[PDB]
Amino acid sequence: VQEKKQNETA
Amino acid sequence: KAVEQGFNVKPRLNYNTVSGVNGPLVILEKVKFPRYNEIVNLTLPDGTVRQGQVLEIRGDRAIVQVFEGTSGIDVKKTTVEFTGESLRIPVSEDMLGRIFDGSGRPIDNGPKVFAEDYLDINGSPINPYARIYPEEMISTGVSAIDTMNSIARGQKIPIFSASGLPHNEIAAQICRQAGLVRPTKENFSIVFAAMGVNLETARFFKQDFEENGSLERTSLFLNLANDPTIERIITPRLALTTAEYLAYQTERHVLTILTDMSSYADALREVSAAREEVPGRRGYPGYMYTDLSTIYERAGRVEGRNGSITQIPILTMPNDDITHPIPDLTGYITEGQIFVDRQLHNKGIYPPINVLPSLSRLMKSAIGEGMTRKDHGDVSNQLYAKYAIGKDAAAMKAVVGEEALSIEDKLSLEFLEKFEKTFITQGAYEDRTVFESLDQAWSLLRIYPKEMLNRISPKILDEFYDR
Amino acid sequence: EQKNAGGVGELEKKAEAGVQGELAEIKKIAEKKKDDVVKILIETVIKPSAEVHINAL
Amino acid sequence: GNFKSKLKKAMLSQQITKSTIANKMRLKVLSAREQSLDGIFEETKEKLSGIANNRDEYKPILQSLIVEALLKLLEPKAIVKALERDVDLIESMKDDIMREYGEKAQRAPLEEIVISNDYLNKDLVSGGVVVSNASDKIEINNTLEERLKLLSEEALPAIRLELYGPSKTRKFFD
Amino acid sequence: SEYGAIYSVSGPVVIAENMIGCAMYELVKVGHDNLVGEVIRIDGDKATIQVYEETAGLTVGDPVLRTGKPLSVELGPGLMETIYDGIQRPLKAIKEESQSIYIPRGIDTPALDRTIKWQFTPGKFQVGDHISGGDIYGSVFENSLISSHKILLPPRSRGTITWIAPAGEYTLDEKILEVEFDGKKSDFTLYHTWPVRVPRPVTEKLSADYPLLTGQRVLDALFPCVQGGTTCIPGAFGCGKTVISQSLSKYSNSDAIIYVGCGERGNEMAEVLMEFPELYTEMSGTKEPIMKRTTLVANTSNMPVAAREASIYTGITLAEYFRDQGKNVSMIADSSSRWAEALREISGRLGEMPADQGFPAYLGAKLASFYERAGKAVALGSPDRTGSVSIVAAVSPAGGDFSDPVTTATLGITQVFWGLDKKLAQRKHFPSINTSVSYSKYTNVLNKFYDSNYPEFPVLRDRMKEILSNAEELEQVVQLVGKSALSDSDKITLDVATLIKEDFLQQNGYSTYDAFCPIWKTFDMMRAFISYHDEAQKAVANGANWSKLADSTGDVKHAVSSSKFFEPSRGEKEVHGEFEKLLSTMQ
Ligand SMILES: Nc1ncnc2c1ncn2[C@@H]1O[C@H](COP(=O)(O)OP(=O)(O)O)[C@@H](O)[C@H]1O
Ligand SMILES: [Mg+2]
Repeated sequence: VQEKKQNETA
Repeated sequence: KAVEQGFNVKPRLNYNTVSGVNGPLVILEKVKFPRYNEIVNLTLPDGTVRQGQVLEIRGDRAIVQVFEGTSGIDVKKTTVEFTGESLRIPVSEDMLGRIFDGSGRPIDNGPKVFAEDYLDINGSPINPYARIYPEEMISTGVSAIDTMNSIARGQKIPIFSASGLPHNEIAAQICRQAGLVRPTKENFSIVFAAMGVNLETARFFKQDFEENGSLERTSLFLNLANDPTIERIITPRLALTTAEYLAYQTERHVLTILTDMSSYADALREVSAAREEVPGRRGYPGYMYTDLSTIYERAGRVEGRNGSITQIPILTMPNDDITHPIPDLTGYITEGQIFVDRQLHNKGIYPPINVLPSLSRLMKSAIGEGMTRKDHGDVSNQLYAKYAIGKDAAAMKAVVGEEALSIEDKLSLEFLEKFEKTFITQGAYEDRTVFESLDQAWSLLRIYPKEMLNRISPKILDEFYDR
Repeated sequence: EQKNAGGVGELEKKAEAGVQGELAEIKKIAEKKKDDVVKILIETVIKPSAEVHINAL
Repeated sequence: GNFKSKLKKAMLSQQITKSTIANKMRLKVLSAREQSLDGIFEETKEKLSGIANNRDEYKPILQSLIVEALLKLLEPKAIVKALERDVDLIESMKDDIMREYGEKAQRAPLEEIVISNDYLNKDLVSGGVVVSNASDKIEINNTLEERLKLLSEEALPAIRLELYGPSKTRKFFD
Repeated sequence: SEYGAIYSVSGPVVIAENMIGCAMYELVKVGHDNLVGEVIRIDGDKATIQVYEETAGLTVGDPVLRTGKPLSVELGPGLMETIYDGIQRPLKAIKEESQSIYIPRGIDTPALDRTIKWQFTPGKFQVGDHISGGDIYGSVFENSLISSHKILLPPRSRGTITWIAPAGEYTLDEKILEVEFDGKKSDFTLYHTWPVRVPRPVTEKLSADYPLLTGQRVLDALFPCVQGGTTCIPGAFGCGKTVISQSLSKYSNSDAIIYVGCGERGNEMAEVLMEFPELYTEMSGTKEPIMKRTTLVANTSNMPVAAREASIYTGITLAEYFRDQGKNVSMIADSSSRWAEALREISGRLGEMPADQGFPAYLGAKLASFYERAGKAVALGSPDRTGSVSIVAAVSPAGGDFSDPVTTATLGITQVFWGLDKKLAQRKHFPSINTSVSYSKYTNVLNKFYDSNYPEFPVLRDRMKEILSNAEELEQVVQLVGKSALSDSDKITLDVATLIKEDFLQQNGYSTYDAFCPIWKTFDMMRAFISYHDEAQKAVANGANWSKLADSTGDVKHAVSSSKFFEPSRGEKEVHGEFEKLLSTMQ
């Protein structure tokens, strides 16, 4: 979840 | 009247701008003023129409969960029409005695509902000041519930069961035998929602409503295991908006059961995973307490309306784990739980209700002087004390044998055998009155000497211990 | 005791006759108020609500 | 025990037959009510067709429908699908539609209105238009048939009050 | 203009555009229903809002109106005996105005009744006198229990009383004081608003040294709390976190109770509204409904998740306001884990990186800031008064596991830990307090209190802790090898511990004799049980058979056990007959 958020929505 | 505002035509925008389809979710790209929680109609290339709920809006983008599934949807020829309202169910008192999809479509070969109103399926939280505290005990007929986990009319108490266990039979018996201990001067209406159940489960419930003449008083919302999964996220709210309309709008005392509420959690996790949200325990949505509390708390009584909603969700605990997120968050939201036990079931007992994990939050106030009987609380507490001691005497005898457990432990072993095999054991269609069940409890506590019934005060120990 | 099957077989055509009163009442109510219902339906269909979205300003 | 169980089954069969007869009678009443409502809507459809066939009385309605759809779209350029009967009537009123959209939207007048060569199915559509975004992606089906279809659901509770009056048990309205 | 536009809506989180010139934690009216929300983050012209109502139906482009003010609570007369909606609006008035059983979306109702005439009486200040924040410039009679509701100047106000109203009946909107500071005159009525997110100032924070005497023997004796302390009650979903909370609200020493139900049942806030009026307190000298001094902050679970955060702020701010009047308030926050879930649900919908179990990295800071608002303090302004705010926060660990992020953080912050045991709650052993893991860090300071009132109390408490621990370690052996393989001393220890658990620690909270247990009764019962243990240990130490002595002294054991049943009504020295009728009838 953290990787998806950081690397897609940041 | 208010209904007069219905004579208005509101054209709908049909978009045809689908840009993605992954699992339950369809993303549509160029919406004009997208509206949150709005219901939309997706027309597929095949021509069939499905319904979806806008789960999120961002500028011109909308994310829609399709209840009937996204199979057959493409980005080119699939159109989406925005209705502009949320999901509203048509409600008449003619709904009673009818069968519907999990989406609320009739499946009894009857006509659509001639609505008296279109009520939003999300309802509105009841004003805590408008709430009445439930105190009218319901004789379920089952001694394990009436005498030790007594349910009040308007209470929300699920049945924590597991698989291979008779939780459908227990719920059917409760619906069949439920009634007030002291009648006010009428039978419950029943609202039955089924989520992801077998065909034989639905058939069992439907034919047991047939047999007892309570089907004319019943609306069924049957989402079976062969029906769309996401449609289970609306089934319990369409059934609780129909139950609510009877309960307050028509002032009908109603008992509404959300069978397989545990299955609804799986659909909520599927949608949440499709949205790539931050998960809670076991991958379930972090907002599952707020989603299960918007279903469980739509029960109770209100000040000026002579109607109530008594809710009995049925919930199968995975691996019989009560610490699993579903039973855990239901326990923190509901006012008790009837715990159907697999050890008792394997042991031949019916109803296999283990009263120790079970609880009724509204029993304290539903039992006592002038409304059930004076010995009801003390007898219940003493029975819990003696059962908890008989189950630890039986563990010490399993490892050590009878020769090294005290006399009180032997008395507790005797108490445990007769409690489970004569008091908790009870045939189906056997309706015991809260008073017969208290007399049988007194017969089982006489096994012990007046001096070790230490959880009964001397006044009660005096009048009932010697009869 | 099996003879009661015929008794229930005769229960149909009895309520089928009792319900005809309400069916006739439905038809009478329809014939009475249908013209008015159609009138409001027509005036609503041809009445235009030609207004922009509230947020469109 | 077997005899008692089988007699219980016979009694339950009797009761279930009674319940099923009652349920079928109830559904018969409901279906009669539904058929009455359907007849009302069929008469309304016939009347709408009749009005749509009256050109002089139909022109203001058609203009209002087109302007309403354009106001919902709020697009600079639009396409209008209409019955081949009305293409000529719509062509004579494009300037009026553009000016009316401009004034009612408090915005610059509509830039351009195409009239689609794909005409509405005259068998099913009796009047009105379908107004579409310039790209043909977003559309609004402002037809008399679609308007009546929407009203048949929005106005159901009002029609039930008109026909059968208030319900005796609904004590609390909301 | 003040109107931004809704850009995105997701659950309770609304991102609005054109919101440049917006302050953090500023209230906003979202949509056409004017839903109340708070700007939680600002990013350029985009402001993220947590809406405190249901966001269903919110459209992109809907207006968002700045209010220029933070989430505030109205403080003044008319605050006790009332129940509020998470935010500071009143539920009874809401029902009376909407005439429905629901809470309308965006309904606006003044928090304090503005039609009730309050009997103001001015204090010790006159015209030309200097007034600063916290100064009691008058008092109104609120109810027979709260007979003098102090009227304090707002904490951040100052100046020379240009005018002070005379004694008489004034509504909340009528001007009561005029005060000139730098030539500018300001007007003060009977109430004032305070930001619920800013802690109320005090002159100095004192050291909590007086016990918070609940009615519970286990909580009073083994794990005591103090007035101004912080305690947490983690437990599973049926072990009595809410029954303990309500019993404390009923029988605690606190002069006022702020009962906050953050994401709980609406039948548990209804029972409090039904029983507290029927329950009375003689702390004022006469039986006055405990509800007269107890206010509520009902925000159930079906109610917006973002208002579970505004429910905890409102409660602690009310307790701080009433501590600023010289009162010893008790905020009972049931549950703190529902406010943490609301911040986990806002954070998740808000995009920033989740922590161990999806919670934000700032959950611990939020909890610490909340609990740092509790304490004993000297109130700002004169007359010189001292107050205290205790916090009793029920934590609801996911699955009953105390390793949870919220439970671990609270245990790090709070000083008392009343851990509940699910197994004990199933046997109906109530309170189901886990003596093995529960701790109280206030036992050291309370020494003074005990040295002044019950010198033997700490020693007896330590003895009972030792006996209970020994019996916990020993019952495990007996469960496998049998009781007959133990020493007579070990069997005495087991019997004593069982008696303690079943008669001293177990307290039926819904009876007449054990709904409340005063400290003198607790001390007497503790002495009786410890003396019985000493008598048995001596009888076996100098030579005796415990197996037969149990039969011989069966009635002495029965009397010690039945000490539980004495009615506290016959207060103090009539029950104290047990000093001889029990400690001299035997032992
Ligand atoms: N001290 C007590 N005395 C008697 N019954 C209690 C006590 N504490 C808890 N209970 C019982 O336990 C039930 C469930 O506990 P509850 O108060 O809801 O706490 P929680 O919120 O932790 O589940 C209560 O409804 C009540 O029947
Ligand atoms: Mg709780």
